[PDB]
Amino acid sequence: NRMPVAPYWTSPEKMEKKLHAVPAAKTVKFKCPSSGTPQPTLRWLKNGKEFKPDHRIGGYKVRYATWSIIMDSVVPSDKGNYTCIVENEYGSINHTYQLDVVERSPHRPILQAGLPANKTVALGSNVEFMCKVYSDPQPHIQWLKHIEVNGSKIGPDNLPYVQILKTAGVNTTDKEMEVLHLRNVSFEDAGEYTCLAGNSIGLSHHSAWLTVL
Amino acid sequence: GNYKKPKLLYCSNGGHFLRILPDGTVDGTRDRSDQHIQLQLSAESVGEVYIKSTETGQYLAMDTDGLLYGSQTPNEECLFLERLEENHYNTYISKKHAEKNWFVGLKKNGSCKRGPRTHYGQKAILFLPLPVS
Repeated sequence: NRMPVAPYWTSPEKMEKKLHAVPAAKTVKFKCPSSGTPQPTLRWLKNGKEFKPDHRIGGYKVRYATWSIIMDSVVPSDKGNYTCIVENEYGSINHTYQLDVVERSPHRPILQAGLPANKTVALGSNVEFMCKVYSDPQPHIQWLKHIEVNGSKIGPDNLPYVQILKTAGVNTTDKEMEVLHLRNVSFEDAGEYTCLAGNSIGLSHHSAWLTVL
Repeated sequence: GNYKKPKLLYCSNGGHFLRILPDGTVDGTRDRSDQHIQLQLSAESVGEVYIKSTETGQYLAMDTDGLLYGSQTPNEECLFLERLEENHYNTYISKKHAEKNWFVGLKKNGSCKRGPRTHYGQKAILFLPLPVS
């Protein structure tokens, strides 16, 4: 009845944020405000194929009044490209959003199993110690030596006596701290060597023993 | 993924990647192919980090005005307290200006949001650590 008009974007600006990276469990909303005569329809694709609400647990909400799609409680399987298609007898336009669902590790550093491995070596030989760490918030690594001041190895607070041997700081490198290297190992260099990895959430530690002979 | 590997700091606002420009300017961008958004983070202490470009090797810093620039040599204005908030985003507050509670932030357009005008309730301070690819 009215002069035909191919679909167009009613609010381009509100569309520039192409990449949507959000932490898991959050709620994502993609909007493609458009118009045209006859009045255009709207449908969504996900990684190429049609996107029906049966494709994700709990489906999703579409509010055509706002040309939007809404997904509550994002999960890893929601990762992908989301494309809206606006179509009427006289045309088609589309926009594609990239949804990335990030999982966080709000935990203390996880230390690799095994490392640092215990040891008993021969004098004068140069011995290493590898400590490998997984941590979301940037971790900080420090190597310690289980001191034996007086006769006790356990201090007055039930915490084992130690001495800081190597600390991470600007320089070194994430990979230089990953290892504690000894020189002409002696006798007194006998004991337990501990790697301490700590982040803004907590601290984790692994030990290894080294006897001299 | 691996704290030693580079990452991109994605702002929740305009959905920008934090970018340090050779001229020492730091803004935002969606150009996930840029070479000045790749950041390497290092901790001086538990929870205290440095952020720097793996291209210009500049360190992200914030002056007494609240401006984020690319410093060639680290220093106090180069330290930030990294925090994983409860909403699961990362905030970065100036170590030097911790009290003034200045956060690292980007406006919606993708430009530095001078620490002073930054607030904890805000959305420009919220960053998501992303992989390069």
